[PDB]
Amino acid sequence: EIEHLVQSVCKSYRETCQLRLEDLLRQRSNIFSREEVTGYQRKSMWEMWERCAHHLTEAIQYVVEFAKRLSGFMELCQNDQIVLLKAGAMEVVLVRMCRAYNADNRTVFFEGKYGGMELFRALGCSELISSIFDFSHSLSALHFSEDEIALYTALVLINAHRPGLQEKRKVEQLQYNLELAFHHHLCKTHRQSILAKLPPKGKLRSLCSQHVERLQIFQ
Ligand SMILES: CCN1C(=O)C(C)(C)COc2cc(N(CC(F)(F)F)S(=O)(=O)c3ccc(C)c(C)c3)ccc21
Repeated sequence: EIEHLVQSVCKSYRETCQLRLEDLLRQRSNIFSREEVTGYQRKSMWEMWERCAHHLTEAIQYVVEFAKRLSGFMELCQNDQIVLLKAGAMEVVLVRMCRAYNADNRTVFFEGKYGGMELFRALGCSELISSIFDFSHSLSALHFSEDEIALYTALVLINAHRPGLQEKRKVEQLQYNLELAFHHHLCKTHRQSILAKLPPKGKLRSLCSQHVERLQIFQ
């Protein structure tokens, strides 16, 4: 029952989203003032990474629970669980970020309120921030429903092509169930057209590269 697979993906996503959609949208009005901006800009490059590293660690814990509730994930062998979360958790965080992005004025939700890329100057990788803003922007352009994003993020996480799986047959099968769930849910509702506008897979991996490995220094 593929429909059960959908229903679970959707339910867990609802349960693990970490920030509800209605509060992200209600909070689009609370925008950081120039003094709050400055305030973040004057932090040290250490402090700012400590800070965002915490948040990224928290968000990662939610994705872990998303898979923990994913029907057929816990079936998988412990090794494969770890490989898939290691290689995909961060990619899913970044896709989940597009909910908290507002394309009307190019701001993101960060620590209670909304602001632009200027907020993150103290990280010192303005190129990378501009890229994270771009990517969210073109992702928000799909106007995904909650159900779409749930199924999407599940495929981001269940990819049998990840270097280092033991039971590569068992993941292909889950990946393949999800593909059919997703493609069929899209076609049933005439949303098929969004498949063309999905980011190319390299783009995600690119974006989730070295700048975010080795963050134990910040713990
Ligand atoms: C630059 C470091 N970094 C990243 O590089 C990825 C690819 C994980 C995406 O952006 C991030 C977001 C976050 N955060 C939250 C979380 F947990 F949802 F990820 S966060 O600190 O709240 C945050 C939100 C939005 C932006 C644009 C940035 C730079 C940070 C932390 C680190 C990163």
